[PDB]
Amino acid sequence: IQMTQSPSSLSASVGDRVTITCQASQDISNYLNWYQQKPGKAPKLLIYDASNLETGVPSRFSGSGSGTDFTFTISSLQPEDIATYYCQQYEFIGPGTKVDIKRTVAAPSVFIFPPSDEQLKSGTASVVCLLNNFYPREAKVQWKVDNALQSGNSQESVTEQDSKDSTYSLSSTLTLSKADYEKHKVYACEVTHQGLSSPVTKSFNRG
Amino acid sequence: QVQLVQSGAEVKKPGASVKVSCKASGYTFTGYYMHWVRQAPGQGLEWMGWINPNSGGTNYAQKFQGRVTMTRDTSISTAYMELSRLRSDDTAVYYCARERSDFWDFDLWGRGTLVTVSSASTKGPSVFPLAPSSKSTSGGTAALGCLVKDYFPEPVTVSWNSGALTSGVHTFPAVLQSSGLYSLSSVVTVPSSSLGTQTYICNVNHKPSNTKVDKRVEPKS
Repeated sequence: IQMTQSPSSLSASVGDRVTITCQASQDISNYLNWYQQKPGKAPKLLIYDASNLETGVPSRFSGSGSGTDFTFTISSLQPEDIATYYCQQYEFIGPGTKVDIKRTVAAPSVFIFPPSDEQLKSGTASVVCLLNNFYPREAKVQWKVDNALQSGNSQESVTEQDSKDSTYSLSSTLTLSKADYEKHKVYACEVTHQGLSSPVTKSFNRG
Repeated sequence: QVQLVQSGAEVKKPGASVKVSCKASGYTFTGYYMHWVRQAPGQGLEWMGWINPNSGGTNYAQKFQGRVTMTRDTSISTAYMELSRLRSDDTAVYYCARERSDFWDFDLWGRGTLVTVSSASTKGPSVFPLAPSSKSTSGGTAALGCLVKDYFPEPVTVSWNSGALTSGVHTFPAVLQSSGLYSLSSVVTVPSSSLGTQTYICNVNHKPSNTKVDKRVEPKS
């Protein structure tokens, strides 16, 4: 038995109506509950038994459905509603729907940081590319060394959507040994984002 | 008021056991089924099982059959979830939750307990500067930061200028590297003018290893 939620994620503007759908692979019950989980916090019960608003939860939240088809609606999206929403029927829990706030497209400010002497002396080099204050979340960072595309070489991390300005920031780290580092000359990160007319490349020459 | 209070974070080798407690406060502990739900980082919720605190009866998801044991001590209103023969992929935040009614509407949740399971052993981070330069400055804004690398387990805290600096600070979620060690970055954006007039220092604290490091971040010369 599988619970399906649609869509997997969505962006909507403040004041928008948001509808999330939950579907059971097979009939389970008319009893379905919806939970909201904000980043860093425990899940919180919002709707129980398909359509009942939990006491103390704002009236903009509602739910409907029966059989295998259920919906959860936020009538008017508010900034504090950024979270992941989950449906549940007994042991079965949906994969969740992430909601973020839609805003004006913002191009990231792209910055690059060479490895520190401290790190090199320890035998490793980490090169960091920073994309700051962008929207939407979707972004592509790829590393080039002497113009050779890298793979299996880097990891990235993205912040939660900021509360004051609704942006994201992204940090990407390319790591390799000092021995490997000193083989090549040019280190570049190539950034693609809706807010950039064409990809941006930020790079430096070792030494 | 009415609360579920969970025990603190755990760090475990594979094959160890972990026992997480959940204390019920302000309501009749024996009157409600207590469930356990877990969440691996970056993933969804996964139901594990329940216990009936009144009778002691338990029911577990098949996945955990043979490895999980749920128990209660009615005398202190506390439920326990013990998971044995731990696997690295048991790494998760473990929640207790109260079943309010036969809806299985989980109205009350513990704050969660992080359980990290890894072959890794505790290790303090190395803190390297992310030096500001012409490649981290544009439009009158400079970015700088610290790389906090190769530590285990989570979490670490990072502050800037002993907490004097808060605006423009972004401390990123750590990544789990191919080494099984965590690495994270904390950066701050500042008026680029202040690079010539202000000293910037990141204060890194890794309490699991009792490591405290302050790192001056100089502009690259």
